[PDB]
Amino acid sequence: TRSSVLADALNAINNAEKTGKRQVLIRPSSKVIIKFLQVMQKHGYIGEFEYIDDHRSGKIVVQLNGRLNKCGVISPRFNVKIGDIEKWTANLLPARQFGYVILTTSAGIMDHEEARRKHVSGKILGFVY
Amino acid sequence: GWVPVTKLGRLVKAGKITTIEEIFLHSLPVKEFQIIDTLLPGLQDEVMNIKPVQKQTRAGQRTRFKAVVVVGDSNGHVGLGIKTAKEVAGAIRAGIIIAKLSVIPIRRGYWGTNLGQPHSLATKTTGKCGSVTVRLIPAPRGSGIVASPAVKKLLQLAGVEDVYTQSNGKTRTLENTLKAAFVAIGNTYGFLTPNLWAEQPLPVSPLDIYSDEASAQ
Amino acid sequence: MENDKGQLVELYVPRKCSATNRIIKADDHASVQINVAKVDEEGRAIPGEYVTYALSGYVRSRGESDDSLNRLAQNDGLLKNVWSYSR
Amino acid sequence: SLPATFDLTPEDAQLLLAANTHLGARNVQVHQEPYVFNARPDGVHVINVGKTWEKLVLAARIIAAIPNPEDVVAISSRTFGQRAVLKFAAHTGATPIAGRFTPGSFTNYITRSFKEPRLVIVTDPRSDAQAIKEASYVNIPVIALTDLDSPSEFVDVAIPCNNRGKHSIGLIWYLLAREVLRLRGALVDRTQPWSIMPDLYFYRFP
Amino acid sequence: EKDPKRLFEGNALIRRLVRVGVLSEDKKKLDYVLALKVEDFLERRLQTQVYKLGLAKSVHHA
Amino acid sequence: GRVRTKTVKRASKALIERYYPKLTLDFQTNKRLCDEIATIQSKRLRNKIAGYTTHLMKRIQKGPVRGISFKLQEEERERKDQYVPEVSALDLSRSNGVLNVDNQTSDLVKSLGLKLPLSVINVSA
RNA sequence: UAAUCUAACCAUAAACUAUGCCGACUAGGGAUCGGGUGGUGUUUUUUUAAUGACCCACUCGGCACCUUACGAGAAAUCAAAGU
Repeated sequence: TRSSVLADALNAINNAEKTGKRQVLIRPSSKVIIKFLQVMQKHGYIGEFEYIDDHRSGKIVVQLNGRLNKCGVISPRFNVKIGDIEKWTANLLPARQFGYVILTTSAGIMDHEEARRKHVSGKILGFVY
Repeated sequence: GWVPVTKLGRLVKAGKITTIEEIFLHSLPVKEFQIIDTLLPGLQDEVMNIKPVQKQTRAGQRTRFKAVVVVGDSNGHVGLGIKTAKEVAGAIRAGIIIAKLSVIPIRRGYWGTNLGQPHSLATKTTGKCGSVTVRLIPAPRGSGIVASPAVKKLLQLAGVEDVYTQSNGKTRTLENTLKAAFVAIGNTYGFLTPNLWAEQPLPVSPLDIYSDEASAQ
Repeated sequence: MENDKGQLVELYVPRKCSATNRIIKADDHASVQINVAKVDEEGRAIPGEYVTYALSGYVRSRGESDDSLNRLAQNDGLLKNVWSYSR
Repeated sequence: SLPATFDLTPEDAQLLLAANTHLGARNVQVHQEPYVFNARPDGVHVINVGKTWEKLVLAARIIAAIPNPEDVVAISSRTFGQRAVLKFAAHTGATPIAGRFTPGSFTNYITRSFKEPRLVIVTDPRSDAQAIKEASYVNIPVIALTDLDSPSEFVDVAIPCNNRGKHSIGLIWYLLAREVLRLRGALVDRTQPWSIMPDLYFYRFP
Repeated sequence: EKDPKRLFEGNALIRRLVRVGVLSEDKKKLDYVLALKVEDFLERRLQTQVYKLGLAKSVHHA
Repeated sequence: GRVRTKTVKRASKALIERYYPKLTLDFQTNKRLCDEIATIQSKRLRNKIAGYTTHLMKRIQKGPVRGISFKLQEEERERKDQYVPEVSALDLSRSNGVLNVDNQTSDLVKSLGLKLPLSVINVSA
């Protein structure tokens, strides 16, 4: 039964952008859904979104541009050290100059360039390109 | 001589189109092999495999000859066709013409930093046909091409200097292998990278700027 | 794509679609491109001016083409009251 | 961006409701549901005529935006249309096609019937799809006369009609043929009615 | 870049290739060694540098 | 026991397409004609070729052709009154100057808000 | 939310097999079986309101069936054998 909420909150997106739609409807929301979304929004991959609430756990309605190829989740959230980001990043990402893998790290959820110049590390969460 | 009988052909016979990219921007269909020859005079072929093949008509075993011919530049344009025929030297020359007809570009990018020309692929790509998969991967300088010899010879004529391959599936029917490396190139223009994010306005076709010309009588 | 010095080094930049922002390659042989005619104050047509729409290969095959025309055209004032957002 | 002379004339719609062209078929498909005003208690659905005219001036704004007026092709294979296409293409200049379409006539340039148009106008794309399907290979936009049982694949700007009556198939060619000339400058004033009788475009057999 | 192992082990590898004369003096950048070739060492042997400098009439007289 | 081969059949309709005003429903005249406008090797082949063109040519005086025919270009352009009626079938004068419509379709015209002389009737089912 | 409910027979049915099974999402089409909400529509008649049957439209749940295929597959084929 329903085990991960984020894992099918990103399966609902690219399943309805392979068919070229413009908006999707997510259910339920989460504190870690929104911050995964807020890092695909300061880089341009999605548009804007709204949070319903209905007193249980809200839904979300997202607006998609044209620019996502794939966004995903990595399901045992393993434990990335600090010398081992660049082996995760040479395998998941299509080329060396774009795309991002994001991490839950002791100073917030962030992408993998942003974690380099703050000099932190944590557990993996997903990717986006 | 050459009579153009298709209305693209009159436009290029009169010399209203100087590069092949106007065929590619508005994605125009091409059906006369003389158009490419004046457009790309440096084109150049090799033959990959020639195999006799057999059909038991009337229990009379008539021989055909299948040929696999790749044509290609050494800048970014390739082509590939296959033709069976009754005689050997007809199957080669008929095999060239379909390969001249199917020419596609290739986006050639970098590995890492930005010094000088592009050598390797832009991203990673993959095409599958039949049961074979073939996947192409960017490489640093000095790498060269690591592939099988039948696939290394293809990528010379598209002019990629360094690339990394990895192929799955039954790779020992070469008509199907080359038809997978072909798909895995031609997708390179089609992956929307972030520098292609900006907006441009639509241009207008040559097939109605010069509309009075290239019209039948 | 451009080098250290600055010049563009592609072959040539390709055409984005206009309904779904995809990219239209050199073998998308159902990729329609359509012009309409501007109008004059007397009610005639200028012979040289256009408004241009580019539609991909696959918004047509599913059948979602004409609605994507009415959505696109009505933003440019060509029509009025034939398409509606809140369906 | 089209002035009040382009609005719907109350005299014009008096023809259409007289011509019984506002009665769709009894089974809508899922793509043409914007075009339905309301259902009748009998079982039929009423097309929105103010929509079917608003997407009528658009086609003429495409037909008038072509350089050579012989690059339009207009096709029918039903009996009810194949007079109306001829008098359309008569005094406009399109290359008409009536009766049978021969297969492989937009590809295969070794045929004698080979053509390379700029538009295609079809009537009934259910029983006509050979011209639809072949135009998909060679970048040819298309315009249809759609009913509510019409497979609207590959089809751009789509005039909603009634493809069952005999007046209603003919009349939409006539109003299209009236409008395309006004845009060219070949007429004089929008407000004057057309001198030709619209019954000319019909079909009759003894 | 600006990583102190790149700067100490880089500027020594560059410095050794010029000191024998394989890298060109204008190609002192680290990406330029990745396109070095195999005869750029073959042209520095004594068998080759004595024939070019005019002492033997052929490469087998060296 | 006698049907005509395609090389009679094909060339008989090529000759009818290039010299149609010159031809004639009598066989004995245009027997003397095909030697002028074409090259026939034998003599019996000429007699067969001109035999079926005249049999083809009297079809033209009853119906249309499977070649091209400028009666389409002119006499079917005389068919622009196949029957043009002097008063139209789409005339409201046949309906006493008032349009007879269903109930709720009158709300369609009231939706776009126009002033038409229409009447309304009752509907069953 | 996880210890493993006459008889016996001989195989004499190409004897169709890499389906915790639960969960999310992704195109159409009409028939039928249960439960519910609607309706100026019918008609047994109490009356063309209603009980009453019908009829129409929606709705949640069922075993099946016909289309196509963007997709998947070595192919036959498959609304999952897809993502």
